Amino acid sequence: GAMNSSNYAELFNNDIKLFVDDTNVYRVTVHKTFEGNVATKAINGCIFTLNPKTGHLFLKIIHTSVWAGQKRLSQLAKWKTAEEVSALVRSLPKEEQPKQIIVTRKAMLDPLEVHMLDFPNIAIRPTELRLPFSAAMSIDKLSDVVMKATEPQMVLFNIYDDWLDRISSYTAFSRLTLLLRALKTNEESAKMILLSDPTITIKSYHLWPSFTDEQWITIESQMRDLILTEYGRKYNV
Amino acid sequence: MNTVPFTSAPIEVTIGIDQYSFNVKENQPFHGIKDIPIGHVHVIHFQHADNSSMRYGYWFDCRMGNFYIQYDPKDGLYKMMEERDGAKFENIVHNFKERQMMVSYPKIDEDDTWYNLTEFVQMDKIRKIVRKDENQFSYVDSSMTTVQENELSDPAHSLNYTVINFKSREAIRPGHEMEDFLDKSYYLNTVMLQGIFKNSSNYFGELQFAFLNAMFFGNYGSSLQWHAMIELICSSATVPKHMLDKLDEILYYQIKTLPEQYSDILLNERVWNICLYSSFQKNSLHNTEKIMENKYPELL
Ligand SMILES: O=C(NC[C@H]1CCCO1)NC1CCCC1
Repeated sequence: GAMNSSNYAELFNNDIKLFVDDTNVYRVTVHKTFEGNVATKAINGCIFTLNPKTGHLFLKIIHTSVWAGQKRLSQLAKWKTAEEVSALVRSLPKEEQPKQIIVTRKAMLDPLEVHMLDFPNIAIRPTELRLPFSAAMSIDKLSDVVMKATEPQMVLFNIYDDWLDRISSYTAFSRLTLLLRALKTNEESAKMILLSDPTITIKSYHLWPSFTDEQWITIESQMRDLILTEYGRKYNV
Repeated sequence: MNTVPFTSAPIEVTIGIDQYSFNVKENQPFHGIKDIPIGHVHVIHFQHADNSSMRYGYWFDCRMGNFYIQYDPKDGLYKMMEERDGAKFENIVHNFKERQMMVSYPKIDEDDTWYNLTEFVQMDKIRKIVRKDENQFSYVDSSMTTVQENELSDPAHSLNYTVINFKSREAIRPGHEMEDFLDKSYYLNTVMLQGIFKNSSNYFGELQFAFLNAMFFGNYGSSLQWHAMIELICSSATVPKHMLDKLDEILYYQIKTLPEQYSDILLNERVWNICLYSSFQKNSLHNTEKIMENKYPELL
């Protein structure tokens, strides 16, 4: 059934599974027209498809041309998401195909189920977890490849950089979810914490800075403080 | 003009004949039902006074043979049987009529209710849904499951309704996923109408039979089939005008006849709300919408 706090360790077992987050597929700027009406302008988006055990991120860039001449775009965006996830599964060798796909938003269930009818043994699941994957576009290198795209493109990343050399998938996912929750709550503050000490850089081949184990503990602390600082500023107490 | 005689009535029972019903006492001198209108299928149905779990009956058409009811004290039910000796049967029926030991099918001359509920229902189609080829009549009860229910046990005692599943390869053409899921016209018109049923009359007959099994036996799988066949039409943007107008008439009489007190177990809130207020056909079912809003506004 639903993925929740009670069945959380299942993410890091040896059954291939992917999270699919569709919150950055259809993105718009809202603006006034010359006549004083309101219009939208689409900008490039992305499907965020992540293996939580390996860190492999299948970032399908959604170019604004997809939307041209289409109606009901927020509805179409769920179906386009399901079409592209289905195409990704069919592109993988059988031994790499996921056993389960967990959608971050319940509105993705029917679209994905219908596109995956040919895969009756792949379980399509919701989650009770409130995951911060909307904040993926606060990772500079991911935002840059999305905004520069001139055509539909799939770009592969490991969202954990080399962390799995030193830590378990459980701890790597916890670190990622804390970083993305901080970036989601106060982007400027989170980026300042990550990028303040200029001596710690991001490797060309990485998304996050090259923190030693001790530095990660300090960073993790500063992120938890930010989430509680911001939760204080929000609710006043 | 047709008659279904009873050998006897050894156990107290409520007997239904189509939309009518009457109580028979244990060992009451009851010998059956006369003046049954020729031209329609009929259903005779039973609920035992000592055990309301025993809820069962027989679809028949008196044009297809001479049928009678006889209680079986071993299997503990009223069984339909065919009498092959025409002269014996005519002689039995004449005696029971002369002695006035039969109830009269109580049709009001003005009243087209039964025709309106069975317009498209044919015995030959019933006998394909309910498989017992050695009899010309068909047994249904409250507990019989559908082929679709048995997929999600005993196959020979099942209701062979046409399987409708909105999230099935049959319903969804490769490459037309969003189109076919949000607009079921291809599934309705190509797969179901052209492919399986051959015409709208057979589709309506199955829909009508499913509703009647739901209403008369509380058959849960029949109720599912009735609502699936409504939803498949209501969820199609492209439906012939004649089918929409006919469906409005069909549903109007079904809602009119449903006992008020079973509305809560016989009607699916989600399907009716979707069909009347959200679907492609939300504005096509004028008569149905009006009777539902006046009779069952709580559901809506
Ligand atoms: O290209 C790799 N990762 C994604 C890059 C693109 C921009 C930031 O990170 N890794 C390759 C380096 C050696 C083996 C695979």
